[PDB]
Amino acid sequence: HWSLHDSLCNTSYTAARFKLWSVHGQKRLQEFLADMGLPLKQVKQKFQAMDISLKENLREMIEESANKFGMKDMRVQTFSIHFGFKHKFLASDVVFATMSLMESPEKDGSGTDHFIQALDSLSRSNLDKLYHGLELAKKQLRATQQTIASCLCTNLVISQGPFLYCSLMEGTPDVMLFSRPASLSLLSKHLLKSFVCSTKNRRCKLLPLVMAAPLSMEHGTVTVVGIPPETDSSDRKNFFGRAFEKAAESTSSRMLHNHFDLSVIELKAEDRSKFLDALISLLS
Amino acid sequence: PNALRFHMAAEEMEWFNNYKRSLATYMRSLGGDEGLDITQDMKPPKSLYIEVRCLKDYGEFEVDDGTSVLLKKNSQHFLPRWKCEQLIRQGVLEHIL
Amino acid sequence: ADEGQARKSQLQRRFKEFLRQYRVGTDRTGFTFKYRDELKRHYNLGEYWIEVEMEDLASFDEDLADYLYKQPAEHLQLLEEAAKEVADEVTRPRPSGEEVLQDIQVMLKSDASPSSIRSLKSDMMSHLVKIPGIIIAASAVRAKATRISIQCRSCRNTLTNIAMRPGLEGYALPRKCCPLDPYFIMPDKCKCVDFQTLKLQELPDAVPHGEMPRHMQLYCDRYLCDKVVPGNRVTIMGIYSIKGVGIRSSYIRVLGIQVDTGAVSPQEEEEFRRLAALPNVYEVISKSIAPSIFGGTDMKKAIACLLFGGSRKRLPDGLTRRGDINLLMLGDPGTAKSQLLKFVEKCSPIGVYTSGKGSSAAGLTASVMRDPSSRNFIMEGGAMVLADGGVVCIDEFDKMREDDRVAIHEAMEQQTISIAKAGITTTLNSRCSVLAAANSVFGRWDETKGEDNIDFMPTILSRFDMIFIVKDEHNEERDVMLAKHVITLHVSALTQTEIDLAKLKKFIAYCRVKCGPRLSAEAAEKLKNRYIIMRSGARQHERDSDRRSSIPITVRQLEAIVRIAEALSKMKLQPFATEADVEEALRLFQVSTLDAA
Amino acid sequence: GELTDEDVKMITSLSKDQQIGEKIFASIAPSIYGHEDIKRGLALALFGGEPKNPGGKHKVRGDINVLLCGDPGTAKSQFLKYIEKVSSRAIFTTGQGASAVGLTAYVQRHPVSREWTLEAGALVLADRGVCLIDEFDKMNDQDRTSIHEAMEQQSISISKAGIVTSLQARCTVIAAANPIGGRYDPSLTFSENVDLTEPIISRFDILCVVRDTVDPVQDEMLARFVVGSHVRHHPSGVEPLPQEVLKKYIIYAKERVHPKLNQMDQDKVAKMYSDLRKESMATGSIPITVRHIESMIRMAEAHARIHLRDYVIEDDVNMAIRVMLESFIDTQKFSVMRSMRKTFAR
Ligand SMILES: Nc1ncnc2c1ncn2[C@@H]1O[C@H](COP(=O)(O)OP(=O)(O)NP(=O)(O)O)[C@@H](O)[C@H]1O
Ligand SMILES: Nc1ncnc2c1ncn2[C@@H]1O[C@H](COP(=O)(O)OP(=O)(O)NP(=O)(O)O)[C@@H](O)[C@H]1O
Ligand SMILES: [Mg+2]
Ligand SMILES: [Mg+2]
Ligand SMILES: [Zn+2]
Repeated sequence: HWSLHDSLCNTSYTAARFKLWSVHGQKRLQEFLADMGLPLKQVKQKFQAMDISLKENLREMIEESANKFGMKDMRVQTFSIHFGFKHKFLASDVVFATMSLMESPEKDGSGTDHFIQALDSLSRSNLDKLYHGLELAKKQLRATQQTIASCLCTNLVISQGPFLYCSLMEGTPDVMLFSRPASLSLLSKHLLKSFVCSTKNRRCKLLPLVMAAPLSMEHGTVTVVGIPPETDSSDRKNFFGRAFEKAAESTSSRMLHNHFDLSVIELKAEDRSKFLDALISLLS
Repeated sequence: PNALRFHMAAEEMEWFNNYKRSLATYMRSLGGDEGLDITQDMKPPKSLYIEVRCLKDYGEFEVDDGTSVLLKKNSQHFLPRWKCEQLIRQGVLEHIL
Repeated sequence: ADEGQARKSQLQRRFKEFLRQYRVGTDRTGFTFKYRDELKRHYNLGEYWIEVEMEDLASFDEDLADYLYKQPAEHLQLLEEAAKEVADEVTRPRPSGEEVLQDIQVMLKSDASPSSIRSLKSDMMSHLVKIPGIIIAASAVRAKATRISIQCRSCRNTLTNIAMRPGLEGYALPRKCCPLDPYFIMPDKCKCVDFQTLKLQELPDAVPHGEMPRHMQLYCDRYLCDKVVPGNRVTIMGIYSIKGVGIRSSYIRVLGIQVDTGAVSPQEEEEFRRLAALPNVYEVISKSIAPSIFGGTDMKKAIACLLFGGSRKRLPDGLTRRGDINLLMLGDPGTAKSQLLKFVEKCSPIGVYTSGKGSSAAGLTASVMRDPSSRNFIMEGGAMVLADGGVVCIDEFDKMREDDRVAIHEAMEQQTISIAKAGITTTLNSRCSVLAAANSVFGRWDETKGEDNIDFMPTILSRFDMIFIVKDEHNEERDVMLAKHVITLHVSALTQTEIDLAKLKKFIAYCRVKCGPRLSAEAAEKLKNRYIIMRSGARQHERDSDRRSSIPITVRQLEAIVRIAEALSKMKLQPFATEADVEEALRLFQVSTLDAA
Repeated sequence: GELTDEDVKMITSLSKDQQIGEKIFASIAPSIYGHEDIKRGLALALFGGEPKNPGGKHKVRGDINVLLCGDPGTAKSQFLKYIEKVSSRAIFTTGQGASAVGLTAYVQRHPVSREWTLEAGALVLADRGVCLIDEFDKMNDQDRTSIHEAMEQQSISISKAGIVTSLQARCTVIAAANPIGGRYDPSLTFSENVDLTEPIISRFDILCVVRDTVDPVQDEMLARFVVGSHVRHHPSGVEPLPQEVLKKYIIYAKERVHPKLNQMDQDKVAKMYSDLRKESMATGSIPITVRHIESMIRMAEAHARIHLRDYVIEDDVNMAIRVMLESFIDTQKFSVMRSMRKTFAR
């Protein structure tokens, strides 16, 4: 649903692999396209309007070149739906569209209105809403990537010893979009992947990450989330629930537990220092 | 609604109330016991049940005997068509799908 | 050859099936036939055209779209023939007088990305291309033959229905049935069509540094004629082809035109009716004007009234009254004057921006010059002619020469331009608003010197409906607020990722064409009683002073207030102006011109 | 650009040096002794801030303009010639030798097409380059007022002989002038000594004043340096760069780095600006306007670009404020400067 070049820039995995927040990374990307033999004019055109001779054999070209470059995992097993003359979608396009409709940042009335639009879009009689949701998703992905670049270049990610710590700040690019737990958690996951692929320091490449973001400055509140260590074969089990609870109680923190996942909580801003000290000393 | 009664004259209210009394008398006499409310079934019927979405915060709505539902905004219900029909016309509910 | 004829026939069948079978919708609601219905409705209205979309055809059958991309000249005529034969079975039988079948023009459209003129490698000869740009020249209409008949001079033999190729190429007659040039054309049997030519300019942002902009030649045919004028920004779709020993020229044959910027849809009218209905529309519009610039709410309100304008009138004894409004801003440097002009030029439906230092009398109104062809003298339109019906922004207004500011005195009041030169005498129209910006004589306003800050003569100061004096002020609270506003405006260039400019543009055009107010009787009575007081005060100030003032009060000011009252009424789509509107009109004029006087 | 891998490698490696600012500044017009402030100002103007258009409807310029004024025999004319040599797309012109029409753009009967046509003047032909002016005091006033649009709106708009159009004017202007009566008087402010109107003065980002001095040790050092220069060039602070290395450095920095202003302290700048503007009202040496804030943003981005950094940081904002206030104090009368300097302690 957009150009080949946009997909390569905005996919989390390739963006991390080629380091495309740095200008040298763009040169590496051009070397990749040159190996495939795709003209740059074709790559900048929309996928629907590309030359049919290239479209028919694209997946083999990309997998072969990716394998040579050391990207061993470019294919996935999935499903797709087709109806009418020209409506076709992969199973993931529906997910990003629905998710974007539901977690939309604009205060267009109460949050239930966003939920209502997300639910309605899952029926075939309401197809125009699906096409609207895709446009919201495109903006969401772009905002995520420029945020990650700003975070790394400004050097906000800091080691505290047993964990990596990072925090966003008001007015900087697109912070409103990351106020909710869903978008915030997914952003933080992409950030950790980018950091571990970037750094050479072995002691940095096996750590969990704790991220904090502004919730309400008029309430003096911040949202806090913790991620398990990043490895390919990890069981996805994480321990930050009981860690946050024990640290908060030992600190007597002013905090609230609200979301259904136990890894995300709300904190008063003034308590964050002693709460972090308690976490550092507890994880030891 | 009171917002709309503000435009009528006093004698116009007299006329309107007389008309309601007489019309209600006619419907009650049509047949059987307590007649037929011909001000309903404005469109030809397709199904027994419909799904409705609430547009406004509204009070309690009685479905049968003591059973009732609360019309809070963006709550959604599945109900028989003949009970919802007037509330849809006045603009409280929306017929989805 | 028979193989070629067979191939033509087969392709024509495939195009026909596309037109008469394609559908949109779902079984959960119902299906409609997109192109059949359009052919029926357009034919019954006497249109004879349709607009096919490449995305649809590509979905129905990829091969047809491929052929029509690589070989457009060869295949588009098969599509036109197919459209004709479908129209017949979709409408037949027709009433008396309608029994003869007409010819259909097929236009093309697509959603794909453009390319700049500089991107045209000569590998693209005869391929279909999509290009953006600006129209910089446009011919008058001519007649072009499609089919003809000819007759012999010496022995009167004939040949008939001789087909002529489209585009900019010619034809040659036979020499057999006699002299060497034996045949002549019969003009009474020429089936002719309208045709026109244009020139396109490459976009300012696409051309690199250190190069010229490229430019291109365009051909235009039948229903596409007089669809555009120079200066417009448009997107073009067409065929690209050719027209020292080896040089040949080249041009583009247009197949579709899209103006990047039409009649308002019913839905759009409902939204404009809602905007006119809701009660605080004046403040909403005021906030939409130049939203980045801090402060200056009164100045933004006056600009709104300028964009909507008063109403034109023709009186019973045949004289006219101008309706539209002139505005002047005068004062200190660094106060955002040039920014407001730069915005109004984009917000107005028609607008032009020029500098007073870089313009001449013959360039502002009109000019006379010899034709580069032939030997005759021809007329040319200046800025005030191109902006007829819109707004003219004159920047650096105090830096024109005296003899050049004299040249616009007719245009600003009588809204027409009278010319008598070179043996030609005519009158041209210029129905436009003037918006101007200037400094004090002393660079910034000097309150110790009073009236000497101004040196425009009274015969031009009296032709503005409103005059504003802008002074810089050093209050700490405003300075802190403004500083924070400026800094966050710069910072939010990345973070950014009430009525919009596009929406407001369409709304303004709609209100101007549909609504024309008049005063209520009591409103006129109130305004009359106010004007006497105003004249008396001005007279007493001049009598008390040793010096006559530069800003007079005359009947032009009485008319000025009426025009503003009509504009205020127009924003709400109300047929009559009222005392509330006259109160606001008097307030606006009270601030500006009486602070200047 | 056609830089090798070795070129970008050496360029990027040089940025590691904590004292790179001293190396770049000390490498401008190397044979001129003294005059630190002039070299610093010209460096910032040579690299430049970045243009932007927030929300699409509100464009603002990137370029940094400079003006020099002061006593005769102080190397003012020499600096412009150096800038002409080191930069690319440079133009040089003098006073009475230029006309309004020659500065902006002109119309002519075309030699072979036999129609009216429009052609580029100096400010259009320079485009994304440097436009150097000399003897700026001695232009005809009707010629000097032609550059007002190009210096701020960065376009040239013309309406003549049936033509109606506009042209790009995206250049940096540098100018040199003389004080009234041939010598600067510290008993008078800048405005009293220069004779230029407020709409001109407010369009220059950096303003400098150069004066004669009479210290014997400084005379001896200057004279010894000049004599040394003469014996050095016979036909036959930190150490500066070779001029070709500096040329490679500038062309890399302007094409491959684009500084982002992701955050800065609004309260600090706002307080300082309000206080500064209040004092400017008191002395009247120069009037201070909204343009000054936007100018500091440009200078901050320029300093960020010299260090080859993608994001502006606290050090850059402090550098911009220092340059702004140091150039402002010189505008005042000699007796007032002490009190003003103590007022704006930084
Ligand atoms: N209220 C404001 N909000 C935003 N920017 C402002 C404001 N006032 C002044 N500016 C800035 O002032 C600068 C000059 O703008 P400009 O439109 O030329 O003002 P001006 O009054 O026309 N100056 P001048 O041409 O010398 O008379 C621009 O960089 C603007 O951003
Ligand atoms: N500090 C210095 N170092 C080296 N040469 C110098 C210095 N000061 C003056 N000169 C020389 O003095 C001569 C005049 O230089 P110039 O740039 O024209 O000074 P100026 O102040 O601009 N003169 P003017 O144009 O009349 O105001 C040149 O040969 C310079 O090289
Ligand atoms: Mg201006
Ligand atoms: Mg000199
Ligand atoms: Zn013959």
